[PDB]
Amino acid sequence: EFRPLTLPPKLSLSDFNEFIQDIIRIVGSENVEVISVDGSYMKPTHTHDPHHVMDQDYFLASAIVAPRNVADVQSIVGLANKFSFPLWPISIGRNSGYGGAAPRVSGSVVLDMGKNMNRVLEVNVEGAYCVVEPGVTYHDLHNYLEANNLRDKLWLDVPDLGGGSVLGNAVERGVGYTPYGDHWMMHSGMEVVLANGELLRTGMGALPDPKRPETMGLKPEDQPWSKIAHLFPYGFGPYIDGLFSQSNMGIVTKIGIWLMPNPRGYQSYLITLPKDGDLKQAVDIIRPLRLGMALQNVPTIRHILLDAAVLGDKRSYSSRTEPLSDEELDKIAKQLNLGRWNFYGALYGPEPIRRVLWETIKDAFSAIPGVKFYFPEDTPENSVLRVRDKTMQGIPTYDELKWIDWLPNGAHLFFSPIAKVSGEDAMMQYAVTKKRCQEAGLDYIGTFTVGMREMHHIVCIVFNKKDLIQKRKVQWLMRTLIDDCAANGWGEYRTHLAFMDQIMETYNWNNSSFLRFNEVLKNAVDPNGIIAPGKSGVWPSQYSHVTWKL
Amino acid sequence: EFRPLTLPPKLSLSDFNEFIQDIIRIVGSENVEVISVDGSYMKPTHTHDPHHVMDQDYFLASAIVAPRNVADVQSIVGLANKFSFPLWPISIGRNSGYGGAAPRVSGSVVLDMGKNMNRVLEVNVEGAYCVVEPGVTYHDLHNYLEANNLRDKLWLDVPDLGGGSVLGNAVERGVGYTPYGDHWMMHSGMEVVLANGELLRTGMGALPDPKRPETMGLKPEDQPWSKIAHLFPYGFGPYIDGLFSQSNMGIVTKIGIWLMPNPRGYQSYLITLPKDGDLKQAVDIIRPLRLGMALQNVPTIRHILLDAAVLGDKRSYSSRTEPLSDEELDKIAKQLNLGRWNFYGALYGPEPIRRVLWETIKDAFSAIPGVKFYFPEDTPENSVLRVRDKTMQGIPTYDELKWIDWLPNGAHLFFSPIAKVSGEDAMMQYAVTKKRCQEAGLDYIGTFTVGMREMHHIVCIVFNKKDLIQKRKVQWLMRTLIDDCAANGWGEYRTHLAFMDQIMETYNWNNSSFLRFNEVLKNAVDPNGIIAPGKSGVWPSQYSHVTWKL
Ligand SMILES: *Cc1cc2c(cc1C)nc1c(=O)[nH]c(=O)nc-1n2C[C@H](O)[C@H](O)[C@H](O)COP(=O)(O)OP(=O)(O)OC[C@H]1O[C@@H](n2cnc3c(N)ncnc32)[C@H](O)[C@@H]1O
Ligand SMILES: *Cc1cc2c(cc1C)nc1c(=O)[nH]c(=O)nc-1n2C[C@H](O)[C@H](O)[C@H](O)COP(=O)(O)OP(=O)(O)OC[C@H]1O[C@@H](n2cnc3c(N)ncnc32)[C@H](O)[C@@H]1O
Repeated sequence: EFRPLTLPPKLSLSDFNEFIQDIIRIVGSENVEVISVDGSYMKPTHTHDPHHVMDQDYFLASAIVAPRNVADVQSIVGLANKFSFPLWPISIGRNSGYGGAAPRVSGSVVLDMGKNMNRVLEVNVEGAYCVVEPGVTYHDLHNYLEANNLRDKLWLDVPDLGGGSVLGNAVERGVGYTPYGDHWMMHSGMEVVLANGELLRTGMGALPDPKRPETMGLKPEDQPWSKIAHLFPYGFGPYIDGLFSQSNMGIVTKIGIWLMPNPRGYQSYLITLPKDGDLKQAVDIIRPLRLGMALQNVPTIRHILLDAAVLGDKRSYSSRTEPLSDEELDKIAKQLNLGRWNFYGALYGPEPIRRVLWETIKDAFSAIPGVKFYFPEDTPENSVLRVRDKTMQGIPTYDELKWIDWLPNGAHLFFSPIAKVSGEDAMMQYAVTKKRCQEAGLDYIGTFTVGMREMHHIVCIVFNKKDLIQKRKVQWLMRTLIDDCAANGWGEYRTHLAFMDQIMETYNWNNSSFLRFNEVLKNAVDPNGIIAPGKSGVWPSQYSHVTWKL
Repeated sequence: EFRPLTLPPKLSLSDFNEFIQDIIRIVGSENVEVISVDGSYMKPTHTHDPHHVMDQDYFLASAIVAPRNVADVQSIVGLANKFSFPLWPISIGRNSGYGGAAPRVSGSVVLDMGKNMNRVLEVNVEGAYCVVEPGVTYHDLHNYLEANNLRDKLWLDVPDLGGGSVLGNAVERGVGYTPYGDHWMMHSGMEVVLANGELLRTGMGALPDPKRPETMGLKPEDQPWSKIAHLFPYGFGPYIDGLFSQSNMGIVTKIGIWLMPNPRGYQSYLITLPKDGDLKQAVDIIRPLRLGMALQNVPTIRHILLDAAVLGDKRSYSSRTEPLSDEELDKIAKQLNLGRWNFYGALYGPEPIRRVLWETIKDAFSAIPGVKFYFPEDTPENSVLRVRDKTMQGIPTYDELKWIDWLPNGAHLFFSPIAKVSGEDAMMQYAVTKKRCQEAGLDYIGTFTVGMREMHHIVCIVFNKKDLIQKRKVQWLMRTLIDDCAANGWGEYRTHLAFMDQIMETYNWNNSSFLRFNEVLKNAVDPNGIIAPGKSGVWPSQYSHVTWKL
């Protein structure tokens, strides 16, 4: 196809068609589309940001390309170094709240790694891990398990939805909610195509499997892995693995993730917390439970509006256009038998042990006035505890999608600072956020999710994507909240295309020593900057900062 | 001082003198010794390899230098860049059986980081962490916790001995024996002097502590960290920390290590395994128990000669020159009250739960006939268990040095493959190791240390460092094992100065794509090639491969 709306920097129309006619010859026309529509979560777009805060077409691909397999990725990489052509690798492109499939640089080719690169490559019961291609969704992998009666043996650990890419999520360093919720920390042995085109495997993945007749003549891509490949991440040497999470250093083609054995008993729970103010003592209490492992998973602390928004949109509680007052929030709490904060978690293992831990956790929380404890059976059909009772055991679900529709054209954008596991710090941070949402006309919505020693605080910004005045207010909200949080010792863990540069500029200790170091490595491996220029605000040297930053 | 024993490559004598005059001028003449002696473990040699498998003076320093503070590191680096003078950064130098403090490239300035950079910088109780400089040992920190009453609230994690660097050990990805035994994974927020001289902190170390009056005009090195610095490793962006473990990518000046809160309950134990081949069902029993937090820490499976060696030299069990037969080990077993294999563990937490786990564990090893269960109290006062009763509760000893004296002028060399947590694989690794050991005329000595999904097989080669015939036999044994294990799908996790090249040549999947990518990164951040040339087989372009490899 001949004429995209946007060409990549320094590229000509003739060169673009050669590239595209070229690419078609490899992957066949059915896997190539030139752009000359927001889509849904169940069928994501691949051209731009579906939950746009900037114009609908601010981050826009010149085309999408689905490689059939690894060779194609190498084949594509080579043409991009030929023509000097931004690539933007995705697995599924469900990164809503963070850009979705959109490419940081417009005119980039969107590499839809998920469409054909699809296979649950392994599920090893004794080693209690799996191996996975870009397109294996949580749900997918969930299904794979049931078709082979393995659900009786190995559990998944899932994010708040079913559709993300197991490995896509994992290199974004995302988070689920069983003991295996640190997703990045559960990988071992990844395969990568480099900016140069050469195929790499990490850690023990570098120790090749010994030779035998059955595997002779196999192109690298298709070779099996040695025994320890997905068991021990470290390998030998400089441990480069992290170089591929939240960076633009390779295109990940496969990853191994550790899976949890059926623990032999499971029980989830909802402790409700009556006052807004109860955040402080609640978090304080959490600290030792977490740190001494009364708290087994990533439990979460939910603001009333999140749960509520899962239950019905805003027009369903008040035809107010402005934020909900501190009093209506009490009404809605009491309406749904919920607290002003709500604590969700679970218990793993045999009856005898669950009991002791749950009693400890029951005891500790009883210090908070008005606390109430609920198992899943104690709640209405539609409850969040019921939904989460499946999440904390690795069942994929989609009920939590609705909180997006809090507003007539709901789109979410995540502002994601980290917080000490201390009440004082949590209150200070929340206060900063709440003040600011308020100035912007927005309901404050958020979870804190509980790290061992930190807390991911996900301010869930929902806005109406057809409202210009609001979008702008969202853009003023985010930018403001970044600076505020930095002026108080708080960086964010993960962001959106439009915020990557500012956020990085927040991590500027010693005159931006971290970024500089990062640029050096980036130019070294990517001589012609063709891989995802601009991710995490890391720019190859041919991308002028003045021209390309926000 | 004027005329050294070995000069670094390509450097004139004149140059060495203007160089070391400059370093004497910066650090004072008492922080510079020029070489023109083996010592022991407690006054560790800084010049060479105390457990030499090669000639004593093979791996040798030209000078040792002891920087007083961070800025001397910056000046020594600027100068080494100026002169093209390789540096060997050490922390304490107790890396015995991996080279000790010897430089890989003879002629280097050994950089004694630990002599003066020494402070326990912080101990944070609610965050449950510490920051540490290179010169803090395991003992050092332990005395810091005792003289501040902190043993009550926080526990350490120690290897077999107490002299090792907390930070040194950690960047080696070394292993200890509580739930916090994966030393490197417990790190967060590290300081590094880059090869070009610039100071860098990683993770949320890159988030600057917000300006306040008391910290104004402080040299960057002396500055506080922001609050999440040492609670969440990831920060934002590509996750670069692992580029500074088992790499030559920089000199580490500060590291945060997580500390485990007092659990509220403790108890070690020993399970004795009568037959040599009982290793097989043991590992098989440990598998599901490790993966399921009945086994919370890192327990060890010890060979009978490992404990025998702690209680008396070889000359005291046999007057034989050849290795011990099967029967004479059964003899030394029934003697000491031990098995052929011995499993050392510990339960952590409040009694109710300890109780239950321990019944599961006892009950699981009972499928092995002749099994026997001991608490520390049930054993001889000089027992290994009473030594490990301390190691698995954060208390250092020095008792385990005794096994190095299994032969006359004792020296150890570690062969450290990784195995599956399966008895089949473990037997197979054992039988492959046992075969070659006999050929070399050496007794087999070892432990498997039980990672979650992996086992570190530490083959404890002891040899007479004053026996030319046998040291050669050991070199042969080493080089053959590496190869044998590789042909069997096993790689080593860490090794000695003389075997770095071979082991890395072992990880040659897809024509050494791992090394090549590593080399690219090295030449990028270290143009002149001065930080630790040759570490892990990663050579800068100025070091010919033909000239330097082994
Ligand atoms: C809308 C929303 C989002 C959400 C959530 C709840 C709602 C209602 N709850 C989340 C939570 O539980 N935990 C979490 O980590 N994220 C949560 N989100 C956000 C989002 O839905 C999920 O994280 C989702 O998993 C992310 O989408 P996906 O997994 O599909 O990832 P992607 O869209 O394909 O791409 C993310 C980035 O990853 C990098 N990437 C992906 N593939 C490659 C390859 N192989 N090579 C190099 N880089 C790759 C890209 O940078 C990409 O943009
Ligand atoms: C003989 C012995 C050794 C031993 C052991 C039992 C016996 C009887 N059991 C161990 C175990 O339980 N677990 C373990 O990790 N090690 C065990 N050892 C081996 C060794 O003695 C110890 O691990 C020891 O703690 C290591 O020595 P040390 O801590 O003093 O480290 P180092 O000599 O200073 O240097 C180690 C390597 O790391 C790099 N390094 C060190 N500092 C820096 C800085 N600051 N910057 C960059 N790199 C650094 C160097 O490359 C050096 O080679």
